[PDB]
Amino acid sequence: RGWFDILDDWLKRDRFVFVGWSGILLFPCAYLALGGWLTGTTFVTSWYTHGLASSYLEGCNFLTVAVSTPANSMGHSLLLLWGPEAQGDFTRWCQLGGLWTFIALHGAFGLIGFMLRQFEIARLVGVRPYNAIAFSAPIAVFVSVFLIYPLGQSSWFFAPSFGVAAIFRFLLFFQGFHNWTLNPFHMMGVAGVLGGALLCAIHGATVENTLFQDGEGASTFRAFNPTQAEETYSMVTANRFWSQIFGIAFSNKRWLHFFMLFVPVTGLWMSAIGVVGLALNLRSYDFISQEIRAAEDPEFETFYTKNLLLNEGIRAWMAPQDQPHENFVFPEEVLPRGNAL
Amino acid sequence: AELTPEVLTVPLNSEGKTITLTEKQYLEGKRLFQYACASCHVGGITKTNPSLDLRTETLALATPPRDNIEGLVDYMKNPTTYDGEQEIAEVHPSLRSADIFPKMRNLTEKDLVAIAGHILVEPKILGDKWGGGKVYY
Amino acid sequence: TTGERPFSDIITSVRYWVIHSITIPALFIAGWLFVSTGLAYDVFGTPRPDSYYAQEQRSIPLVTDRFEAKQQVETFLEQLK
Amino acid sequence: ANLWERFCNWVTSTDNRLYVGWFGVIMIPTLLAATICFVIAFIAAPPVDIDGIREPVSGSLLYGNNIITGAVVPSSNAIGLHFYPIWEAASLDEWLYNGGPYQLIIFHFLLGASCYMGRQWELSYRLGMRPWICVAYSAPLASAFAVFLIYPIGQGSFSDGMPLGISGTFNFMIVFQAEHNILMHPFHQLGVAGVFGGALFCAMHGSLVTSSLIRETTETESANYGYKFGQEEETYNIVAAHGYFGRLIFQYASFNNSRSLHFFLAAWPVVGVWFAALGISTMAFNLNGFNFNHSVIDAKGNVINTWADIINRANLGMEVMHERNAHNFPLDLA
Amino acid sequence: METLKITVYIVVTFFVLLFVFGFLSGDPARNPKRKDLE
Amino acid sequence: ATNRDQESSGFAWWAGNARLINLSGKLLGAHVAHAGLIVFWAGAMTLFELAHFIPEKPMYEQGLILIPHIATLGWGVGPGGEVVDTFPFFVVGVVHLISSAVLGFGGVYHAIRGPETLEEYSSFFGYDWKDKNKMTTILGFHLIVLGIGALLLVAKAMFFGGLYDTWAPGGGDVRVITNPTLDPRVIFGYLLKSPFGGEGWIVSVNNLEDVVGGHIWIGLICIAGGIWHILTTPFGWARRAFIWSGEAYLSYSLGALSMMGFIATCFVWFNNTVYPSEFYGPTGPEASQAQAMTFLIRDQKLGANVGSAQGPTGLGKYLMRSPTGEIIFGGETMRFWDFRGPWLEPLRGPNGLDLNKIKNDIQPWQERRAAEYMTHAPLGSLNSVGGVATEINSVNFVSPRSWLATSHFVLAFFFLVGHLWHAGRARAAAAGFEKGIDRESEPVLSMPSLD
Ligand code: CLA
Ligand code: CLA
Ligand code: CLA
Ligand code: CLA
Ligand code: CLA
Ligand code: CLA
Ligand SMILES: CC1=C(/C=C/C(C)=C/C=C/C(C)=C/C=C/C=C(C)/C=C/C=C(C)/C=C/C2=C(C)CCCC2(C)C)C(C)(C)CCC1
Ligand SMILES: CC1=C(/C=C/C(C)=C/C=C/C(C)=C/C=C/C=C(C)/C=C/C=C(C)/C=C/C2=C(C)CCCC2(C)C)C(C)(C)CCC1
Ligand SMILES: CC1=C(/C=C/C(C)=C/C=C/C(C)=C/C=C/C=C(C)/C=C/C=C(C)/C=C/C2=C(C)CCCC2(C)C)C(C)(C)CCC1
Ligand SMILES: CCCCCCCCCCCCO[C@@H]1O[C@H](CO)[C@@H](O[C@H]2O[C@H](CO)[C@@H](O)[C@H](O)[C@H]2O)[C@H](O)[C@H]1O
Ligand SMILES: [Ca+2]
Ligand SMILES: [Cl-]
Ligand SMILES: [Cl-]
Ligand SMILES: [Cl-]
Ligand SMILES: [Fe+2]
Repeated sequence: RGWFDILDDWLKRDRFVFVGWSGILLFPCAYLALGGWLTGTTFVTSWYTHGLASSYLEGCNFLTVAVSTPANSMGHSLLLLWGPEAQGDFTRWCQLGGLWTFIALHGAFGLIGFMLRQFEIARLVGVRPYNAIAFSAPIAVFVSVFLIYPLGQSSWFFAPSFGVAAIFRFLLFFQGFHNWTLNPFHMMGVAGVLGGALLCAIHGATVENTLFQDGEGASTFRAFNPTQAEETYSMVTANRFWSQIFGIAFSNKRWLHFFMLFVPVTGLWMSAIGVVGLALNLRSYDFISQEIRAAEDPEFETFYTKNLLLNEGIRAWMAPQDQPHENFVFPEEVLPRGNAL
Repeated sequence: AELTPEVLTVPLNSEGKTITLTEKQYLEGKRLFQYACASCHVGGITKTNPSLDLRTETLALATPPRDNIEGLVDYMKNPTTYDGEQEIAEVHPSLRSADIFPKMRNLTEKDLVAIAGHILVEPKILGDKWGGGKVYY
Repeated sequence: TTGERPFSDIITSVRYWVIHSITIPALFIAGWLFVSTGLAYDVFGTPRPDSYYAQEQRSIPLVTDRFEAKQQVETFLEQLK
Repeated sequence: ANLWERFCNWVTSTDNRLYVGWFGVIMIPTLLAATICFVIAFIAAPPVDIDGIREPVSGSLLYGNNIITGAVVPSSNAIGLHFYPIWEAASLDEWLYNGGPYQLIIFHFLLGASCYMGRQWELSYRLGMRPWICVAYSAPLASAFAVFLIYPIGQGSFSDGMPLGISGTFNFMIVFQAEHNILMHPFHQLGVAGVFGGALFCAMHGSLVTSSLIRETTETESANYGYKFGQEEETYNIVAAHGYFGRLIFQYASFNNSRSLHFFLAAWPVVGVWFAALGISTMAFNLNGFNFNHSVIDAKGNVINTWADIINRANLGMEVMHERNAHNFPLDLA
Repeated sequence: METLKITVYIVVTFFVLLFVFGFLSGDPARNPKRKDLE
Repeated sequence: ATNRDQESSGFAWWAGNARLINLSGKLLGAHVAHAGLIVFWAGAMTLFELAHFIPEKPMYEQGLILIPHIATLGWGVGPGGEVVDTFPFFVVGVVHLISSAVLGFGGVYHAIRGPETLEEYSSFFGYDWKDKNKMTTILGFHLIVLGIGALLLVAKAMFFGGLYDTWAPGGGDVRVITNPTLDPRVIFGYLLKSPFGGEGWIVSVNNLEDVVGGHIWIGLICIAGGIWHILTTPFGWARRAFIWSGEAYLSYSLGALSMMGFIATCFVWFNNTVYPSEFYGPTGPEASQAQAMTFLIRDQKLGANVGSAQGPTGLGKYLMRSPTGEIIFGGETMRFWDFRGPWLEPLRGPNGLDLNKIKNDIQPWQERRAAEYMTHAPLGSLNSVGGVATEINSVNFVSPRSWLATSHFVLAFFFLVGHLWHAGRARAAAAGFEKGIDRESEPVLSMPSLD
């Protein structure tokens, strides 16, 4: 019972907001990431890094504000406030995009903090740490998309900017330049997210519609006691229903809930692997057989070649404004266009 | 950058005389242009015939010249084909065809001047965006 | 419960509102003035509507040098005369 | 009992391995027809003139496609919304050139899936269950309707319905973004909240229940064996689970009521996806995403781009390139 | 084609009639609990 | 406070109106007060539109959806749909607004002052949901009311000014209908048309004679049906087919309204007869067609032979054949060749678009109309920026057809969902397991295993 243990005592008190040892990492970093995003989106421009307005102060709305990435010329600079670029100047630092690295880095350590929180509380309460384990998927996604992906590319500039419309742009960029929808890792991601959503929906609805009548009320929520021992719905009836409707059905509850962990978590991990590939332009962009055929045979058309024409449009029409450091000037006559449009 | 008196100074006629529009006149011009013209001429193009735009160079090579206030006011009264050869009031909004183009009915001489001024000033602000079409969005 | 006073109690108490009917409007007004005085522009280096371009300029002041970026932005700002 | 009575008793019998029912009476042949036509077409259909400009697109495996590129191709623009069954064609060869398989498949399937929903109601009724699983199913169903029926109605042609294939789907999505800016549409954004949120909540529920499983097994066996089918006792400690989650955030952000919790799990993704469906279904009549193109302007009047304008540039690339020989006039009006 | 059309028309009518007459055949009563729902 | 908490009623606050199911007086109150809400919005919205209304601007440039409805009935407009007098709009608005005060009065009274149940007060006004007789009688009354309404439309059309006829010879104008279509072959003929392209079911009604005659028929059918339902009680097969309870009836009507909503969505999207384009703006088909017409005209003025111009694909650049041979506008608008409109029909001959007529007979008013409709296509953003998604801000416009179609699809969908909800619930409640499964009597436990 020395100072370390007294401190431990205090950190682990059962208060409205649990603190813990992990709270020392988590709360300042989460607070700085949130506050940094709100500060940036409220007051801070993107004129000198992107040639964009990005704040409420400049006239943007909720959908168009962002804390934007730094200029491409910053490369992968940590862009510390006291670093060789800003040199201690807070204003210049804002103008150079310091808030982007501020938010991403404090954010990353905040996510570490939060997962540590999940472990810490699970250990204190006596449960298995499967919540934290599940949280590894958010981590994989954040680290692959916001850190590894730009690190593979020329600079932080091509990371996603923190904003609604900015993220939408990130998506369209990935379609145009990476053909990301063609990527089997993205596809596994989609299957995990949509499958997760499906499981959420179907499990909730099934439990709600195989409830035992445990009260007299027509509003049936009150007919449950948290301390009760009995299942509140019929697993046997659920099983027969889905067996006769869909052919197969869960019969093991433990398996059901593990599966609910497994599907979305795995999906997100796969999507992460794909983005790690896109960090190097290691894309699933093309099918070589497709291209050999199409190149030789001008009547051969599939939705794959159709989509590449779309991608070509995206790149040519978006690059000059989306990549201002390149100083692209694409004369009218070279822009790809179909008839009339 | 500001919307200065210099930006708002445009050719009144063909003989080198200019006129300086107020900011109120500029706002009136944008409003009236949106009111009566933008359905076809949004951004300085022409949706029902993209071959003719509202660029100042284009209006200058028109017959009679349309790159000044008097030209544009006259056009809004008695519009012609680009070579001046046909009067096209019957298919293009004008005071002369206010009966079949009813949004033209409440437009005053003052209004026509404001619209004209908008057509002349806006390219001074937007450059190639004006009359540029989607390439320049 | 974890020992703190219920929020229901606090926000429906008279004292709470004696305090916060002062403190909340004060903060709100402070933020307001932070904008209206124009201090926000100067703290965060955000362009006013007339400071994105010089009068006849149409080239974005993009930062192109990592280590002399600060001096670049400063030169850009001077260019607005 | 007479023959019809016996037959009714069988159809609605609770003891069939797969429930039939009256909705099933329509569901089974229509789903079978849609399935058979879909498989045959996907393997062996010749190229289809989707955009009605005599520019046939190859969808089947035998004609140069793999699993990722292949598709049953939407019917010809020349057909528009006309009903094009097999007996309207002069021949199967014409039928195939004009994308007849697509109409046969999507109509049989839309009917069959509707009857699937109904059938979910029916079996719930026969088993003495509560009725609303079918309401949850209505969300994916509504979406299917949105992309196979409603969007074609609004745009005037089944040629703009979503293609039955993976790459075809991506094609649909990109053209949709070009013309409706769906990303900037709040109903699509709610749909994303719906499936991202559904995924989150799936992982969360799965992991909280898994985290609070009551010890019933040894370390050398699967913990799943600690649950037995039909046991009356719950298999996890929800008080412990709630203690955990409530401490993770704060107490009153957490559910102590399993019914309330599961109702949440059903409601969030179902409502979100309802809005996704309605988003597609209303962009069907060209009420599009927010347009903030050139919304910010400086004191002189120079355009100051935002991220929305960059989005606009990408959309422009999509727009100008899509269906490159199909437009002769400057506005793509449908 | 005319034979195919007639065939499909007959088939569809057959199943539709099955659906309708089926649901007319005392369906509320086909549940586990209260059967007297007339 | 009878039945006003979960304990006594069984229903939580968020399902509170379920507490009204067997309280006929209070339920009456809720219904009348709601009717007042509807009438209130009609009147208030009308006055709002009228205050915001510039007569020399098209209605569809001004975000109007009610004034167009009034104008279609022939009130306030002259040739071409030009507003010649706004006063009738003012009247419709004011009188609805005043009426809503009456309805709200009655509703508030019955809801929180009057007899909570009506059965002990009045055998005429009281009712039991299970009383099939009384139910069909109330149904009957209301059917008589509906029929009377349809006949009001007939009377407007035939004896009190007529209707706005976009198809009127010499140009759209208000016209008195003197020879409504009575022939049942035609009237129900509409009902037996396919809903697919070039057919369009009842949505395809394209002349006012058919509309008026249709409402004559519907009015007689509703009045006769109403009397029928007053004087009879449900037959046995009906008794055995339906669930007889408040929630069940609600579910039936929800299904009906969902259907009606979808139908109206299509009506306002395609039909330009009872939704005149003069007031509602061009349909999507209409505007696409109009673009083709516009550039045919431009190019032909420049000296182009539009009949022989071969487009890039090999199909006519301006003109091509439909799959059955009719001459139609080329380009993507080939999908819209079933379109028919007063400005295009003079160019149409027995085999479709007529090349001679196209070369020699196109009038300036046709060019104008094509240009107008082409440049007011029903495309626009949620913040009402007109045009395709890539268009720049400038034009404040979303077509009333878009607003109406989208709104009513959303409402029809959610009303379908409500029908599933309340139908399923009504089944479960009537059978008696709406609150869950009886643990001691779990049906599945008494069934043989599937395997
Ligand atoms: C535990 C919470 C926490 C964590 C993990 C971080 C982490 C970070 N901060 Mg943040 N920050 C925090 C809280 C935290 N911060 C708080 C509470 C504030 C308000 C004051 C800030 C305000 C802030 C600003 C303004 C900035 C950061 C930045 C950073 C990043 C660079 C930090 C660095 O290089 O430190 C270096 C120092 C250490 C790693 C300390 C270790 C010291 C060792 C262990 C002991 C030896 C010390 C020795 C005796 C001293 C001798 C000195 C002598 C040589 C003169 C890093 C991601 C920068 C950034 O994000 O740029 C984009 C940045 O500009 N932080
Ligand atoms: C169209 C909307 C609508 C209408 C017409 C009703 C009507 C009704 N509700 Mg329902 N309700 C609604 C929406 C509506 N509700 C919504 C959205 C919810 C969720 C919040 C509920 C949740 C709910 C619950 C939980 C309960 C009801 C109950 C009732 C009934 C009794 C009300 C009462 O006694 O309170 C008394 C209220 C007051 C004394 C306050 C004043 C109320 C009046 C009506 C305001 C009048 C304002 C108006 C402008 C005055 C115009 C005057 C002018 C014409 C001269 C009544 C028939 C109760 C019931 O069923 O009882 C059996 C009940 O327990 N409602
Ligand atoms: C004529 C149409 C109609 C009528 C009379 C009823 C009547 C009833 N419904 Mg049903 N229902 C309907 C249509 C209808 N419903 C539709 C279209 C749906 C699909 C969503 C439903 C889905 C539904 C469910 C899931 C449930 C009911 C229930 C009920 C009962 C209780 C209602 C209540 O008190 O809610 C109180 C009202 C509220 C709590 C307000 C809800 C707030 C809405 C969702 C906001 C909508 C947004 C608004 C339109 C726009 C934004 C405005 C905002 C910015 C201010 C009552 C018998 C309950 C029941 O089963 O009882 C047996 C029940 O659980 N209904
Ligand atoms: C049939 C319904 C309907 C339709 C088609 C319209 C259409 C229109 N209105 Mg009107 N109006 C309506 C009802 C309707 N309104 C109602 C109920 C009110 C009272 C609120 C008004 C009061 C009103 C005013 C004061 C004005 C208009 C205006 C307009 C025009 C511009 C619309 C706009 O920009 O919306 C913007 C779009 C939105 C705000 C989006 C709404 C999205 C909703 C909330 C989604 C809800 C979904 C569902 C209901 C929720 C269910 C929940 C689920 C869980 C079950 C347009 C023609 C304007 C005009 O131009 O006048 C000439 C105008 O100034 N309207
Ligand atoms: C619309 C549905 C409706 C229904 C079914 C009822 C039914 C009832 N009302 Mg209520 N009430 C209503 C609407 C309704 N009212 C409205 C709109 C108001 C505001 C005026 C009221 C204000 C009101 C009061 C103050 C009282 C009642 C009372 C009653 C009860 C006695 C009725 C009677 O004997 O009158 C006898 C019938 C007549 C004298 C014939 C009426 C002639 C009508 C009005 C001519 C117009 C007919 C035409 C179809 C109207 C179309 C309107 C439409 C376009 C909206 C009965 C249960 C009484 C009660 O509950 O006592 C305990 C009572 O004191 N009502
Ligand atoms: C609000 C309108 C309304 C409502 C809710 C009712 C309700 C009822 N009617 Mg009534 N009826 C009405 C108006 C209405 N009626 C009118 C206007 C008339 C004059 C034409 C009648 C003449 C009438 C007679 C002669 C009889 C009824 C009967 C009934 C009862 C059973 C009917 C039934 O089983 O329907 C369900 C419908 C069917 C079973 C029809 C066959 C099913 C097919 C598949 C329907 C397919 C329709 C299709 C989807 C529609 C698309 C468009 C179509 C044109 C192609 C029920 C209480 C019966 C009764 O019991 O009387 C006491 C009865 O014998 N009604
Ligand atoms: C960055 C940085 C920092 C930090 C700062 C901070 C920490 C800040 C914070 C800040 C904050 C903390 C802010 C906040 C804000 C907030 C807001 C701005 C809000 C708004 C809201 C709203 C708007 C709402 C809305 C809504 C929703 C959401 C839903 C419901 C409905 C409604 C609509 C209402 C420092 C100094 C360290 C250093 C340098 C850098
Ligand atoms: C039951 C209930 C409820 C509901 C209620 C309601 C719904 C009511 C309604 C009510 C109503 C529905 C009301 C109305 C009213 C109206 C009025 C009161 C009006 C008046 C008018 C006037 C006064 C006019 C004027 C004028 C003229 C004459 C001329 C022109 C101009 C002007 C406009 C100025 C709730 C939910 C709350 C809950 C509880 C229960
Ligand atoms: C006005 C007009 C018109 C006319 C119209 C009409 C004449 C109509 C009629 C209509 C009708 C005449 C309708 C009907 C309907 C019906 C329905 C809608 C039905 C339903 C049914 C149900 C829903 C049933 C169900 C079921 C089954 C199926 C089985 C058993 C069980 C139960 C019963 C549940 C026209 C177009 C000329 C022109 C325009 C104007
Ligand atoms: C295409 C549109 C067709 C529209 C048809 C409209 C018909 C309207 C009148 C329908 C008559 C209903 O007649 C219906 O059929 C047979 C008659 O032997 C009965 O037959 C049924 O009776 C009992 C009812 O519990 C069932 O358990 C049993 O399986 C079956 O024999 C139904 O109980 C009866 O209600
Ligand atoms: Ca009766
Ligand atoms: Cl040019
Ligand atoms: Cl394409
Ligand atoms: Cl075209
Ligand atoms: Fe669960």
